[PDB]
Amino acid sequence: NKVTLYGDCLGDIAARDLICAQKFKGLTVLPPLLTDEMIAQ
Amino acid sequence: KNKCVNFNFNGLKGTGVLTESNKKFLPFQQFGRDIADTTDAVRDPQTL
Ligand SMILES: *[C@@H]1O[C@H](CO)[C@@H](O)[C@H](O)[C@H]1NC(C)=O
Repeated sequence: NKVTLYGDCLGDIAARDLICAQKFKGLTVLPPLLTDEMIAQ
Repeated sequence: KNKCVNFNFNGLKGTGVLTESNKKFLPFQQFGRDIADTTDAVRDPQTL
């Protein structure tokens, strides 16, 4: 909690997000192989 | 609207989906530019 990290970004023209603009300029973020449930296990 | 089109609005060529925009343009403003300076909104010439 202390550390803060197409159809969604198509409807996100009313708001402004830096993730949608980075996706539209071709810069995507791959997910990690291990989820937080697995690093916690 | 809601389809990919090779658009030529007032001589601005582009390839993108076009949708209705909540953004309001002042009369002098005809185009909207994002952080990368790429047009993100265009006021249609035939229909404002
Ligand atoms: C342009 O023509 C269309 C079709 O008649 C009309 O709907 C529109 O209001 C016109 N726009 C201007 C700025 O005259």
